[PDB]
Amino acid sequence: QQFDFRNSMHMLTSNLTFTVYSDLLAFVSADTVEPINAVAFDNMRIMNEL
Amino acid sequence: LNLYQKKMKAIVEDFLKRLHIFDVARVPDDQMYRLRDRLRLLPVEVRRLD
Repeated sequence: QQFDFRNSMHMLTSNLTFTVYSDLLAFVSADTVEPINAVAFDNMRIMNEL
Repeated sequence: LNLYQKKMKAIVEDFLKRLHIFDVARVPDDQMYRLRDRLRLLPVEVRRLD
């Protein structure tokens, strides 16, 4: 093929400046009550024989 | 008093002890609870209660 400039010159649509994140989750801050205080769907208290 | 945290495995222990003969450490948690289960239904004494 012969070469024709015009037709080979294309413009470019590119976004600009990301920052890609993996793992995710991590951003989650989470603690836990003290075991002696649990509950199931029940809501009364899992493990309740003092 | 809502003491949901003064796990009663406590009182029973002392109780039994105070009537020597019984090798406390050498007696499971089970029976113990059941022991509470019956105690619970017991009336206090004017003195105590009052």
